[PDB]
Amino acid sequence: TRNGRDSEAKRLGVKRFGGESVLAGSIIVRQRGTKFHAGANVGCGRDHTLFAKADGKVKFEVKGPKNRKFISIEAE
Amino acid sequence: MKVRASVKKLCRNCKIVKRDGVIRVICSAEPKHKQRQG
Amino acid sequence: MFTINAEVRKEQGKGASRRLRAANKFPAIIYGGKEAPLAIELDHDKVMNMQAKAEFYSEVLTIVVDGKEIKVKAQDVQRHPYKPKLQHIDFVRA
Amino acid sequence: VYPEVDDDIDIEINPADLRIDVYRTSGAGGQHVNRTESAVRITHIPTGIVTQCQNDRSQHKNKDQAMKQMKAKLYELEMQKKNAEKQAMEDNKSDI
Amino acid sequence: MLQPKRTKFRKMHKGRNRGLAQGTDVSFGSFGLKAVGRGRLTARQIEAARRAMTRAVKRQGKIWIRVFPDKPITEKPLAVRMGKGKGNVEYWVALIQPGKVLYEMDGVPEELAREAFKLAAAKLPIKTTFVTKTVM
RNA sequence: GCUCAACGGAUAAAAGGUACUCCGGGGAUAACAGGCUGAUACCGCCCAAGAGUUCAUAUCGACGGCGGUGUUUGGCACCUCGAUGUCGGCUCAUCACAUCCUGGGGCUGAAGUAGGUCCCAAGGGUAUGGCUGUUCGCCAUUUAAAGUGGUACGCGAGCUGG
RNA sequence: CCUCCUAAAGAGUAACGGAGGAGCACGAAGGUUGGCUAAUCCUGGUCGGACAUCAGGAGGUUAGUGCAAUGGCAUAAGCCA
RNA sequence: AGCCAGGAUGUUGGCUUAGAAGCAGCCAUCAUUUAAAGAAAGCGUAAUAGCUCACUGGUCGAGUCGGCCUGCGCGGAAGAU
Ligand SMILES: [Mg+2]
Ligand SMILES: [Mg+2]
Ligand SMILES: [Mg+2]
Ligand SMILES: [Mg+2]
Ligand SMILES: [Mg+2]
Ligand SMILES: [Mg+2]
Ligand SMILES: [Mg+2]
Ligand SMILES: [Mg+2]
Ligand SMILES: [Mg+2]
Ligand SMILES: [Mg+2]
Ligand SMILES: [Mg+2]
Ligand SMILES: [Mg+2]
Ligand SMILES: [Mg+2]
Ligand SMILES: [Mg+2]
Ligand SMILES: [Mg+2]
Ligand SMILES: [Mg+2]
Ligand SMILES: [Mg+2]
Ligand SMILES: [Mg+2]
Ligand SMILES: [Mg+2]
Ligand SMILES: [Mg+2]
Ligand SMILES: [Mg+2]
Ligand SMILES: [Mg+2]
Ligand SMILES: [Mg+2]
Ligand SMILES: [Mg+2]
Ligand SMILES: [Mg+2]
Ligand SMILES: [Mg+2]
Ligand SMILES: [Mg+2]
Ligand SMILES: [Mg+2]
Ligand SMILES: [Zn+2]
Repeated sequence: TRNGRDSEAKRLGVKRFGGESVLAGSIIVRQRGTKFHAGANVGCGRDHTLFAKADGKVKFEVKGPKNRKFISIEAE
Repeated sequence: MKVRASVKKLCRNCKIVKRDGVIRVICSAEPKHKQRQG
Repeated sequence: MFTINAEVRKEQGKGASRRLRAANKFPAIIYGGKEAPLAIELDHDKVMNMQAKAEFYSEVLTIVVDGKEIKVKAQDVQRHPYKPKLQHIDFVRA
Repeated sequence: VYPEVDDDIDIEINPADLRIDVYRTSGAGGQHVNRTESAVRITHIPTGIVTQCQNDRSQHKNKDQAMKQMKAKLYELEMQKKNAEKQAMEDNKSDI
Repeated sequence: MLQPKRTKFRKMHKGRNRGLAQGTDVSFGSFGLKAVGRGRLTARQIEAARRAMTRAVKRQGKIWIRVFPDKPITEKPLAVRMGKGKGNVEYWVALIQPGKVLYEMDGVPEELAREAFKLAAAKLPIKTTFVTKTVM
């Protein structure tokens, strides 16, 4: 057969969920596109990996005219 | 004698009767028509 | 024209509905106008016969529940997938 | 002058008209071969033609091959019969 | 024999056939043959049924085939061991749930239609029933 | 500076044969038989398009459907590798019935004779040769008939060894 | 080695399971600033036609992404300077 | 449900067929005398003829017909010590 191949799993997905207190630099989401968009106090990596730019709690939200998932960090 | 799993009235003259726990079509008119479930 | 007798449903849900169906009854609802929705039970056999007629769906019906004549129209009927049976009927106050 | 006859489709023979025998192979060569009945003899009941096949290990494959062979033989027979009739006709024509 | 013209994919997973059907009511015709049983109609079977019923109705009145064999079934060749990839697509099925209107018919008297459906039914693997057009 | 691509890369540097073989192991794993299974096979049945002058169902039965048997080819690898000897023949058999003959019966597209088909029936019986290691088969000539299967495809601590 | 599915809505998850790709490319196809918005179709228009180039409308990303597939992308990550 | 009676007329509807007269089909499927009678449901014929049936009149004098829903059963159902 011409079929036996598949690539190694990339362990993506949301790493830190809503309300979860994180340190700055902590990766919140590993993702392929901007499935989640960087909101307040969250930075977007080169591979669209969302990470905290400040210490605090993860806050998922729907914002904007295109109704997109935005992850912000709220300070404690 | 047509021994079948399905026995049916093949004409008006065919009558279905049960004899000693066996379904049977007997016919007054046509001898061909007479059947037995088996 | 068609006079149906109903009782107000005590218990609502899936299990309850199933029980009703088992006991040759079937859940139904009256809704429409300023008045709140009213969940009722109906005896299935009686209603099936009524619904065989084409006039059932066209005409105004009268549901008697707790000695109160509620004038309604058949709005939507849920049937059992493979049996001559009724799962549920929606009634609209006319 | 000869008319353009419609080329009739070569009809599929029925399993009712057929006898399929299965048996052990000649010489064989091993333990599994002595036991297994791979060889196939297909026989036409109305005509009396036989086709044997024991080339393959698989009985099914042999049968398929044997079936094909049988079909071919039938075709050949049909052709032969056609030819014979034709031969009669000209012989009669020759007579004139 | 019904089969999809094009396919997104050549082979398909086995899947499961649980649940009730969606094409439940007589939509187009006047009368229908509703599947009571759960199973899977092959393309061949469906075609046979159609043949049975058309003849019965003597080319009078319309027939609809509400089911379509869109799922390919693979069979491994004989005398072949269990490994070595998936088998080849042999035939096509429509997976049938209870409640499936399989066939529909109009432009016929009722009794005749019933008879036709009965004739059809013996060709199909699943237990079936005659059904009618319902207002609502 | 490595298609060290057998890509955690054994060396810088490497095909095969063994039926002349050998050892260590494995029923962890094949060939036989058993087992599970039953696609295939075989045997039934349902529907009835039609063939059968007419007439579906005397006899056949397309397109399709549903079973049984374990019965062929298979699938699996559960049993055995600190051995379960393999086809055929012979000698002995024994059981099943899906009966080949003989017995009883229904229908017949059964005048009779002779058949066809189905039901019941396992009491008894059921070929000799030519060819081939054959089973099978073809042929010769019989016979009331020359059944189909199971039995480790019965039977090698009973024979044979083609 | 990568993408999807199998994979049972976190991650992961096998089979000689079902499908496809990579062993690069680019000194711009990288950076930034400024600007821009696609496919297709209809109508009219020299050569010019189903299909070049020019208009205008419908259309609304059905397009594009240097290449497989998936997820993204108008704030464009797409197209110019 | 038995039982007794009728079960006709134009007509053998034409065609195509070797012949076709309800019954090989192809096709129309009307009207008449009206209690009711199909341009015919089955048997039958070289084909007619003939024998039934549908529907209907008479007798008889109480329930009857066949679908649906379900419970439990029957056949379908053959193997080797
Ligand atoms: Mg529950
Ligand atoms: Mg669905
Ligand atoms: Mg290695
Ligand atoms: Mg390695
Ligand atoms: Mg050797
Ligand atoms: Mg050794
Ligand atoms: Mg074995
Ligand atoms: Mg053993
Ligand atoms: Mg079994
Ligand atoms: Mg068949
Ligand atoms: Mg083992
Ligand atoms: Mg295992
Ligand atoms: Mg061993
Ligand atoms: Mg030992
Ligand atoms: Mg017997
Ligand atoms: Mg006899
Ligand atoms: Mg005795
Ligand atoms: Mg000699
Ligand atoms: Mg032996
Ligand atoms: Mg021996
Ligand atoms: Mg000895
Ligand atoms: Mg011994
Ligand atoms: Mg020797
Ligand atoms: Mg997951
Ligand atoms: Mg999960
Ligand atoms: Mg920009
Ligand atoms: Mg750029
Ligand atoms: Mg039973
Ligand atoms: Zn009869």
